[PDB]
Amino acid sequence: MDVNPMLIFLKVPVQNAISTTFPYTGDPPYSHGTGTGYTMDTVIRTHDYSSRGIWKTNSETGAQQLNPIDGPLPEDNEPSGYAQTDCVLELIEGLDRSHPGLFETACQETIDAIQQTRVDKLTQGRQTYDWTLNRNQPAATALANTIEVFRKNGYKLNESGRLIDFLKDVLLSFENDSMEVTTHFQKKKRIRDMITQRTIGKKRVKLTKKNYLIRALTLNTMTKDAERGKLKRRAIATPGMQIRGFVYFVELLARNICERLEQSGLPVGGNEKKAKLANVIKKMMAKSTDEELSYTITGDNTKWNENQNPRIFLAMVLRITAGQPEWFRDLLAVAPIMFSNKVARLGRGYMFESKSMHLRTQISAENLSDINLRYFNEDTKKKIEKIRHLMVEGTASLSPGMMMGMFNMLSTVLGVSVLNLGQREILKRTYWWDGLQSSDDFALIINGHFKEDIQQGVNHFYRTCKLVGINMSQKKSYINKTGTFEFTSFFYRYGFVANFSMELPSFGVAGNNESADMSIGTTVIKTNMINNDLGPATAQMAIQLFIKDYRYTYRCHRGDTNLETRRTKSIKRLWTETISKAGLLVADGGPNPYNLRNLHIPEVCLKWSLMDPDYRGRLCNPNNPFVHHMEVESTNLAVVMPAHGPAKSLEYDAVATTHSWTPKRNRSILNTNQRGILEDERIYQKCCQVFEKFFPSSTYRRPIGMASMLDAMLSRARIDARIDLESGRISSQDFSEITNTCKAIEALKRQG
Amino acid sequence: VSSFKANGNIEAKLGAMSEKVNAQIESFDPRTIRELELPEGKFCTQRSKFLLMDAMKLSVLNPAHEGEGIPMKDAKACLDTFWGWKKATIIKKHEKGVNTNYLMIWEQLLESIKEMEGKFLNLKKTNHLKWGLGEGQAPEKMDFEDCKEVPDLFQYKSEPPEKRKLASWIQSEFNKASELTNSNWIEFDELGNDVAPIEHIASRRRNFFTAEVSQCRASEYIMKAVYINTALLNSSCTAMEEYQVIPIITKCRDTSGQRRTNLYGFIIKGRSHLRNDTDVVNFISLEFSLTDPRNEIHKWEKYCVLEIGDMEIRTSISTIMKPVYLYVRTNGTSKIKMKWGMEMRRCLLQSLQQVESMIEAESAVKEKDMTEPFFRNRENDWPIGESPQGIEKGTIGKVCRVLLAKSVFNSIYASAQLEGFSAESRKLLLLIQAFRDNLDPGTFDLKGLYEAIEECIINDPWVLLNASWFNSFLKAVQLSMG
Amino acid sequence: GMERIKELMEMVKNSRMREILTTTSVDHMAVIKKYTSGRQEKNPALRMKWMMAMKYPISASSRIREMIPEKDEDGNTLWTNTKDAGSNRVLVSPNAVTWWNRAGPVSDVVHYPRVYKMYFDRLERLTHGTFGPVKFYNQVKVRKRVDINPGHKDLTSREAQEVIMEVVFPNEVGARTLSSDAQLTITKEKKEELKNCKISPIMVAYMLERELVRRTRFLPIAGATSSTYVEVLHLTQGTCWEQQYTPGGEAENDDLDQTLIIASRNIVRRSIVAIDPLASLLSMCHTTSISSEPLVEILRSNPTDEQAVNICKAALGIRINNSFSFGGYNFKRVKGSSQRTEKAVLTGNLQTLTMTIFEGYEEFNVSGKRASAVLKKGAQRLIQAIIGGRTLEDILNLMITLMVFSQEEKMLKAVRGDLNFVNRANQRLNPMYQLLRHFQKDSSTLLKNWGTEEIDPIMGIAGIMPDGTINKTQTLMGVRLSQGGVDEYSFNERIRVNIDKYLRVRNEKGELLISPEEVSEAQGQEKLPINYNSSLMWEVNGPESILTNTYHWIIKNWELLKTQWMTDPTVLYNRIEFEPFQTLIPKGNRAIYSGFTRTLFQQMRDVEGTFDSIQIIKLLPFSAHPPSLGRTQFSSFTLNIRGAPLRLLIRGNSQVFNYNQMENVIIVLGKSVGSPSILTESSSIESAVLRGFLILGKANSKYGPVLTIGELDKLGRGEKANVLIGQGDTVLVMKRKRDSSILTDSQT
RNA sequence: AGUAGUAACAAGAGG
RNA sequence: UAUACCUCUGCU
Repeated sequence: MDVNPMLIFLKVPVQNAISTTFPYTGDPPYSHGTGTGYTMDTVIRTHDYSSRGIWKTNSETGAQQLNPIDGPLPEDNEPSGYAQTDCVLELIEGLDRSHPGLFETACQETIDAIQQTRVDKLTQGRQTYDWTLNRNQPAATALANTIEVFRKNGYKLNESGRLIDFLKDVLLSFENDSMEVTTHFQKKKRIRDMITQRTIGKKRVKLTKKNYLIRALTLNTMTKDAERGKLKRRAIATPGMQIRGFVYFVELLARNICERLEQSGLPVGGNEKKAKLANVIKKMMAKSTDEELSYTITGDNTKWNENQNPRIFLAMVLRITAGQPEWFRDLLAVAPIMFSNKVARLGRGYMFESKSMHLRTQISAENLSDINLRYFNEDTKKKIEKIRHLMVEGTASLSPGMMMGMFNMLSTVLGVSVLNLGQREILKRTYWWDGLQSSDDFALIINGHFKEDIQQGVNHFYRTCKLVGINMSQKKSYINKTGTFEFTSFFYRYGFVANFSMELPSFGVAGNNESADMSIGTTVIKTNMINNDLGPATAQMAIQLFIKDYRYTYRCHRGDTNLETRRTKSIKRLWTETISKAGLLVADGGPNPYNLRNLHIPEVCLKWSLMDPDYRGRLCNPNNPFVHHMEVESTNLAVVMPAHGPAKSLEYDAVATTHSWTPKRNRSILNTNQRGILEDERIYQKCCQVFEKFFPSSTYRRPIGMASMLDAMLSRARIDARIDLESGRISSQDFSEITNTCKAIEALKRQG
Repeated sequence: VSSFKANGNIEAKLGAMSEKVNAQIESFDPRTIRELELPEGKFCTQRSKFLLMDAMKLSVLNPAHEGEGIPMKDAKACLDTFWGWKKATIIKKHEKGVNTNYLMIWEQLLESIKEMEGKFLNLKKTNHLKWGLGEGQAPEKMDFEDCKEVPDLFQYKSEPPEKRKLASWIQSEFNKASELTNSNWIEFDELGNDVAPIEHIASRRRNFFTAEVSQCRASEYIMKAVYINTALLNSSCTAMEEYQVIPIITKCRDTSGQRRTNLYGFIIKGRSHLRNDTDVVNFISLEFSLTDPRNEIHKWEKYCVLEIGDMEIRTSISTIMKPVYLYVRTNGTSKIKMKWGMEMRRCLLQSLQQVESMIEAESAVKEKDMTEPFFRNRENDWPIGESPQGIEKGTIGKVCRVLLAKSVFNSIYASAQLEGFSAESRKLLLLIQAFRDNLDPGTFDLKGLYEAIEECIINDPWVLLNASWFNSFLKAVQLSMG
Repeated sequence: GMERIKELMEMVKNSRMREILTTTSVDHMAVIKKYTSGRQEKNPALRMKWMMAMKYPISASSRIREMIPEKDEDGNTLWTNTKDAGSNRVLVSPNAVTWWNRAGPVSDVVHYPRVYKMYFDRLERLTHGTFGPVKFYNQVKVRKRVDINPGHKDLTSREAQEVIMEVVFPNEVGARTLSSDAQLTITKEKKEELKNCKISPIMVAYMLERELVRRTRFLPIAGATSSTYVEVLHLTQGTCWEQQYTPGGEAENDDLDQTLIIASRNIVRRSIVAIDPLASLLSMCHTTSISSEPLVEILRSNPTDEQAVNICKAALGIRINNSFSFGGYNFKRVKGSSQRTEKAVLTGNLQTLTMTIFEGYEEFNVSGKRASAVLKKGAQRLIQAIIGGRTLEDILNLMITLMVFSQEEKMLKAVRGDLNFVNRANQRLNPMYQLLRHFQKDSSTLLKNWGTEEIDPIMGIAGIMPDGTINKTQTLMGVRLSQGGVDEYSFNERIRVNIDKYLRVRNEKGELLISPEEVSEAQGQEKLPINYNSSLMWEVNGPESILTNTYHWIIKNWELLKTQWMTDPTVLYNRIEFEPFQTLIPKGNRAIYSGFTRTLFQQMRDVEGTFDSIQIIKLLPFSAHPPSLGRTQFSSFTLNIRGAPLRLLIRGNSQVFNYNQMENVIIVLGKSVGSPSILTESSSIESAVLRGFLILGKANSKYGPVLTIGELDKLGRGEKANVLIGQGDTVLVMKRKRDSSILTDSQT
């Protein structure tokens, strides 16, 4: 006999045993080298799908910009960028009729948000492209470095603090002919001991209009690591800091639309999405009659990003906002305009190897224009020749198509309007439809009397999709009678079934800290028992495996067990010294208290009863040096990446023990020319540290003020010292000292 | 945009569009569709980091000496149970490699193990070992301007993998991975006191799994991989320069209830200055085995085997002496791969959740804890294998181990090909299920999907086996249906 | 506080940071606070596995060098002088943390359990909570939004932020005074709770923010939806099992009041279908137990003014207030009555909406808060409303609430802005409350659409105008202001009331107050768990559970029932196990749905060859009712589940009742109920589908064009025709010449 | 050699 | 240039 597990599917339905199809217990595929090879392919495909469009050259950028919108209608099933504005404007109009006043109320909420929102808000989020240093940096630093140059130049309207005032500067910053920017530079020296030692300094450099404007409209590129369900690697992208600010409000407008739409799959979370789907199926059976055939197509759109054109989004924004004030329309219209004239930086570059010489070498992305084609292979050198046509300031202009998941929400609105068009009363045909859309994936449900009518409908959908740059993947998609379907990895079989294997990667050591990981790993089991149908015994096992994983990972083996590790020597000393053994946390080589019932209680609070008063005093000492509290909104927040998802921050419940510690930072930036940015951080963090002594509240609620940090502290110090004098317990000589010191500091301020 | 008013623009511009733009539904039928095109060429090779079915256990009963906790003193105790070492002799050539080095590495290892004292063992940097671990094989990094005009300067080989053919060894490996053994390999850490009635039922149900899983041979591989990779990661970080020796250990308990420490071989680590997750640490796998490599020469294409010794074995009837083979192999693993190797224990959950869901599916409708009447009341009513007669059925205990083995083999033979195949084959699996549910299924482009499925099937033995399993399923449906 | 000003002096002395302190504003400080050279960890699970192998992975404050020794007693290095990337922190060994916990400074932690009270409550609920037995059955989960935060003090994020700020940072609050009296109390309660408690304020703020504010999520729940039961969803329920449990501490009064109403409503609705309703209700009332406490003793003590509750109170002879609440105010019907008709209507927001409209003349007495009134109402018509109170605010608030209560076309067609009658997850909402909460925030559109009326000049009866003016000549249509208020307390007086066999509630005078028709069939989920210990009710109620348990019981005892179907079928129809199903069927259709079924069952008995056990099991519970003889065709039966009208098709598989031939199992609402025996069964002839007709395989073009089910009346007996039966299937049908009939064994 | 698979690792950087 | 050491870095 030869074993064959996929024979199970003879007896058990595929959906009921769908866990066995996912091989997510093994490692995922990583991209090793540079994404430049994939980026160029993306850039080529985007122009190739829009090839019949009208070319032009930009007045400011000087880049070749392909303009497919309102081009020739396609006459084949291949992916097309050739959309039609009059169709989109009919779809968006059709949405407005079907949902009356939806745009008004959604716009009015955005209107408030624009006037309300601070610059502070833009520090939140994923890495952005810092044009100051020509690389990806964390969102907070990109903003600070952008404001640094803006304020060093004449653009200081952002000093008010409100986001709209910062966005005012962004458009004015294009008016500078020569934008002065400070950049780091290395410098060798000789210091005795005799050592030849290096140091890093400053360098002022001016960028012309071309140099700045092209850097502002640059989207950086990387490869998508750990992407499951795929063979070949992908090319993900990252936005600049100028364009970032405007996209927020355009996505915020879209969110307020999508929240109120019946057929929108975003922005809703796991179970809410499952409910929102399950309800539209019942809505469909409510809407339809008894003598109608209902067919559910399990959709998926091909090259979703590359087809849809930012000029269509400009039409969508302008039509959705039609009626609102012209400042508000123009403000939201910025991001489509910036996307429509955008450029794309092509990664790090390429690496060459020499077999005879036995040496390797890295070549730059800018050097792809100035290089012989003998080094590259037939497939690559063909692409290098193509990309040279679009090359401007060492970057390729991607005027048509969207780069990556940036406009998701507003992109969904386009897809929803097509589902809206399928209303019985709007069509007045033998067929009609409804469904759900969530960016790239969608689920359609067509109803008619005979399969003639369903075929008639599916075509009417598919062709209408093509007319506005939506391209159904005929490979991946499939149709059947309403009853079973798939949607963003949720499997429906007369009701949504459990897919446990999707979550498996979460069942382990989260890698934040001892106290957190315990709270996470136990809640991961808890939540999977409710939603993903993790059965009692397997949940009991999950605890036993998670504890063993946790012990081996953190080297916190139970005090009695004879294993040779660095910690166990010091853990034995505690284990022997402690009276109550059950009082000790697993992190300090104690026993596992957990079981099904206990999972929702934190370890510290659970073992508090059995704890040693000496132990719990030291463990929960507020004066310990291991914990590092910074801000309330960031407290008790880990970061976890699931199997299918971009990036998630997860909350965890645990007591502030010594085990809540931060691990070491990456120190590779010491070697490189960015060594000063470490020193800047020391000054910035310690400047806030001292401010927080004067204003404790800044750790909880953000400190709102247009005045200076020093001026805020000095004004506090004077009044605090006077309140502590009059009523409080401070002497007249001690008061004088303070005020005199403040007076001296006020002079030392004015002297410089 | 503000002044626009619609005048059936979609309805007019739809008619003006060509008729070639259409989504025609090709009615799906399992009997009409073809089978998956398996790739042709040379036979596939054993790519796993350690030996699965073929490995030999140099075992010791119970604790002895100051070892147990210390890793090498376990391996010293295990080596002393075998006394039948010849002078090393090469009997299967690693065709591309300089095979004299492999013999010298084993001799230097066996010399160094004898000469060492203490806990850890760093081997001396000798030019035969340096070849095996790849010392100085990195080309030196330079500026482009420093070496512009070089004749043979090209980019790195950015080409697809070499296509391979399905072999019988990968199927047999799975058969053997599915089997039971007399050793309980998995040992679970402690749990809280069972207070809630559900926690007693959960424990009672967990005890039936504990037996069926812990005794399976897949667990032996899990515990092996866990030990190898956990030890290898910890060495890779601490001893970056040193060529450390790491033994291959799995501590277990017999069905009698007695302790045992088994030794499979040794792993000599290379230099581990790991920049990114994907960066590799080259190591030399040296593993004990009784199987002859010349009988299945294709399987061991990258291995160099040495006939190092001889021993006595008692057959069921007879008592026959046999020679032992040391499978030596230069290999490489990365932080990401050994990290997921450490976390292989979660392979149990993928199986046991799926098993438990099938029990709880019947428990609800039967209105009773079906836990015991599934395991205890033995009935062959789940199709898990295909024999020369037909499709053989097995029990919930067999299903557990079969589904465990898949979960393990997915972890061991982890690749982009599997990842891509699994996703695309699922769509066809769902179509078959939608047909068998009687939901008149259809596809817009069937043969385009087939191309996306077949694009993934290249050289990985596991992917090739799953691809064949899919055909075996596909025919098994077709025969039963029509 | 001299240290800090001497620290700032030294800060200002340095030119590099005095630049930053002067240049960067208090707005811009929030940007430079988050400025770091390091970026977020991509694969932390790996990076910790990696780093925990290193010698000095953890970072800690520079003052660790003061607090703990450099080398520990066993000879491990605890800390080093090498600083972390861009910090004053220094790299340390995990032996430092282990050292601290055994040898470090001991600290007082008596106040600690008060800060983390939210966590400690969970231990208290589990410790003092009691366990029961485990039941095994199809656990019918429902995707509803529920509370995750048991022991919350009902506050919004803004409301709680003020309260937290006033506790932890009282000196640095802005302009915001604590508006609510609830806030003022909590601020003082929480100040004395955490007095002289040494712990990081940052931690206290977070803990109070999490502790105070309501936090909700979508989850799959079966039965109990209270935050104390949501807490332990993983422990209470599974896929196939129900672990009985009640947590420690007393439950919330609002929840006990809520669940009582649902229990009472379920008991009343169950009793209406049975013979001798009063006895059924009495039987259920004595058996029923809410959260380990009998319903009878709860009904005695509870002050809950609700129709179905007052029916239960009347059977048990308890004091009764003939009233029901709405938008805070309580309504007591003085004169008249109304039928609860169901008619869909369009709003002014252009949205079709199926509403339950109350048709009939009624006089209500209304009270609550600082207001009170006498309402006189008809079918979508406010005749009169004499309102009085303490403030004009509370008078107008009630006026709005009554103008909503009227259900006039005037108010419906003045709905402006956004106002969907469905949840963010497309769930059916209560329209009356949605209208009310809309109009209580935005009145202006209603008031101007309402119109005005001339008032008679009577000294006392003033007028209220559409701009909130107290006018003496003009007023809003039917609205009158009572200058001396309205007399009350007689409203609240709990009456001694009688009840008949069929649950009509008669007052001591001898007049009807509450009828079973008035009880709303709002199939809502319960906060606390109801336990009916009755043979009449199922193990667990809820409309979805009824379908599964009814069809499961048929399959469970199918061999007993199949023989009872062939011989002596009237006893099978009048079995007491099919009664709870009848509550799912609309009250009007019950009679005609059973009659349509019985004839199809007798057609199956008459015609030889046609015998479909699946079609019997599907339609069997619809038969359990006194039938009507009216000949009308049905392509499907409608069922009301949680308001949603789900249609079960007669022929073939449906959403409600599915039979998957691959599995060989009946799937009711996405849940397997059982397997039936069908090897020899199945033919081209179908009997039990159309009344007085037989389907004979697929359609044939040489019997004319296809027809609809409505067109079947124009056909001779013996004649054939093609019919579009259902799910796009065209089939050949024959009108049988004979007829079928059965006499029942029941009365009225 | 080897890992690996559309591009890399086989240490990188510095006196 | 070559061989030695010595210093920094292990997501930058």
